[PDB]
Amino acid sequence: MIGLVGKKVGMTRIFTEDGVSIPVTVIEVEANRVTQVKDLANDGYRAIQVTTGAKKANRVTKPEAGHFAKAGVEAGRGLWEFRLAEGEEFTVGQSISVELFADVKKVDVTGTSKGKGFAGTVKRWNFRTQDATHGNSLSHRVPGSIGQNQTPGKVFKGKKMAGQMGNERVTVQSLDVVRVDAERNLLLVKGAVPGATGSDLIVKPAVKA
Amino acid sequence: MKVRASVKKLCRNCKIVKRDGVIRVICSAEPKHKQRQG
Amino acid sequence: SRVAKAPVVVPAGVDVKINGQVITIKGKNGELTRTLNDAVEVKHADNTLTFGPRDGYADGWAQAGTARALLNSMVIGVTEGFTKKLQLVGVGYRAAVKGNVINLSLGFSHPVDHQLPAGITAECPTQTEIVLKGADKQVIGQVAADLRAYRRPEPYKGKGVRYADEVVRTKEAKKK
Amino acid sequence: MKTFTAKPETVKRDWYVVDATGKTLGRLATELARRLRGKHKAEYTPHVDTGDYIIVLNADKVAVTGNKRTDKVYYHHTGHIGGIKQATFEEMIARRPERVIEIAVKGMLPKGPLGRAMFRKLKVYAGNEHNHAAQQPQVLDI
RNA sequence: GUGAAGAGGGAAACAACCCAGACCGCCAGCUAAGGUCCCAAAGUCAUGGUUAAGUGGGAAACGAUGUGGGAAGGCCCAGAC
RNA sequence: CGAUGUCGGCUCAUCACAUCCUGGGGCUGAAGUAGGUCCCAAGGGUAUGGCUGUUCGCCAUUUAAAGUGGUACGCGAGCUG
RNA sequence: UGCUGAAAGCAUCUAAGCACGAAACUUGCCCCGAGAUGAGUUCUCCCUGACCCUUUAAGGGUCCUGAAGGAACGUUGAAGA
Repeated sequence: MIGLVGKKVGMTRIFTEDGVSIPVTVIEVEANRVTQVKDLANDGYRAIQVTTGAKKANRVTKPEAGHFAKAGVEAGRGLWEFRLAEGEEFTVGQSISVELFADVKKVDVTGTSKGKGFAGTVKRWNFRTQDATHGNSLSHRVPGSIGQNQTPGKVFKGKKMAGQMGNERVTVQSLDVVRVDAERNLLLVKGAVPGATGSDLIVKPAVKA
Repeated sequence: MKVRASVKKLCRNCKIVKRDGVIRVICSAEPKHKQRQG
Repeated sequence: SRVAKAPVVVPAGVDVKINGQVITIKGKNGELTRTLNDAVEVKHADNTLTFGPRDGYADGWAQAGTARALLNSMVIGVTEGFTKKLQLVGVGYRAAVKGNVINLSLGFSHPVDHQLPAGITAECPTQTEIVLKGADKQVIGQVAADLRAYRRPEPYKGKGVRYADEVVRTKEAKKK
Repeated sequence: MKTFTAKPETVKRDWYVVDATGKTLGRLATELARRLRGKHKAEYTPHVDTGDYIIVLNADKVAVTGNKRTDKVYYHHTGHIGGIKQATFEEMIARRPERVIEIAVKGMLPKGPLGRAMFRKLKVYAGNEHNHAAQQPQVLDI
């Protein structure tokens, strides 16, 4: 089905009754409220665009405010879009709550991971370090060789070298949802999800079987 | 079966058939006589 | 050639419709319809069915022969029908029919359920016989080949789903 | 005097619609390449795009002879190393048949900036209708 | 014989292979090798065959009811295969 | 030859398939288990140590397996020496 | 591996037709992605003045206006050379 947009609140644990600690991530999922519905007859695909949270009145621009004003909804902190599953139906301005996950049993959580900046190939690609002694001259963490010789005389595409690690979309699949709390607007999933605390998540039901 | 480049009738029940541009020897008596690729 | 030259004698009460290349034959057993090759010209001529090579095509004789035999089978498939008979050799091999699903117990860790297609009706007079009947010949040949294909006749003992007419040749172990 | 040269500001060029049902791929392709160069016009000039706009339609219904329906293989390499990627003719007709006619014509047209400009005039569709009713394409029976 | 010391056209590209030997000029004609569906000048020419393998567009001993042609021969409507 | 650094180790690969494992299958002198042999298959995977400068090899103990080759016997403006 | 089936009155998985069939192939899963110059789609927001000149054109210039928004600046960040 569709998913909901959360916010990574942090991690805790949930002691079970038989004494098994479960590492959970707390995801506050407020009222995701639908701002646009997309049909084949106008867009070629069925999908809903939701917003969540709240934004300052002076910080939302006039394009954006006109969009949310047409939808008849309070401006949120962003717009996201979920593809619909052929028998689902939503209306504009409809609110969607964490209660949707009261049946789902296992979810997939998509966020932007923590940006580690320009990372070298030992951090980035798990290259193995060369000797730390035994003669080695200024080449301890360096990548080694990068290709062959006259044949090809080029470095191939997607050679693993150093550069920006982190700060990109990653999806963690098949996380066990531990609690759905409709009162406090919370979703407790088992495990770590991507992102620092306060980062926006996207929690969908698991597509894997 | 036997992929050879000379396929032959080893028995009197063996039978040469061309399937999909491939010469084959189909036997009914002995399945060891089944051959391909002549 | 020698097959295409002999005419198909169509018996009474059998409906033959020649819509160009499409041939519909409907008798007492069911409507059954083919579409011949373009190299076959078929002519009724009020009594029988006659098959000839359409002029301008190289292998048309060969094609004509096939059309012949196919329609011959179709005539039997609207008059008497075709019947394959399979038997299950092995300790604890079971066959049953629920609706048109053949349940089979063939020494597996999971039940076998073969869905028969539309035109075919199987029976089981015994636990170790499947007598299946139908109108189209390749379809019951197909289905009998599938049921055989679940557990093929093992060579040393004979255990498997065999045809009732087919002989299964056996052999002994290596030594002793 | 000097030999006439067509001037690309003043080239008049027409719109043609061609139904590609049951045509042979290379033989249609060669006729389209001739019409898109402008080789059929007496004002042909090798550095001026003088050709016509052709709307090919029913591109998924194009025919090939022999076993080329299954044996004709379209290779391309992706730039990444082991990136040799093949696709037979029927796989291409299933995925995008426009690519079949467009690959053929593109390989028959001169390579270079001009022949890219010549290929921009070919408009291929997999169906029977086109958006270009405003340009009034007359039916080129070829 | 050519290259060396020889350009030009052809063989994709290719000293030495095929055609041919450049005094200069010309937005003139005819040709050689090689070619005429499109890139790319010129036959998607005419008549009669052959192959379906993309053979054409690598590769042998050897294998094979692929297929077109030719000359014979055994049996055969006292009925052959 | 007005310089194209040449074994081995390390780091980092990459392609071929004449396949070591895993996957499909035919024959078996294939009862089962385990095999032998041949066809298909390149997705991914495909040891740690003693000795030796060694590649190799022998040995020890693993492993589903410890593939065979090409890549300047890949890789010294990347390291060692 | 077959089913039906002739050429070859039999046989035959193939020539017409039909069904299975593997980690390879195309998808399914994850990420990038309209410079996809073939530059796409959808929603929303903003701008509704006069007047001269000429070799009268998607031409040049003067005055009045300066929107949506962006950029700069600052406080900065689990973003960052």
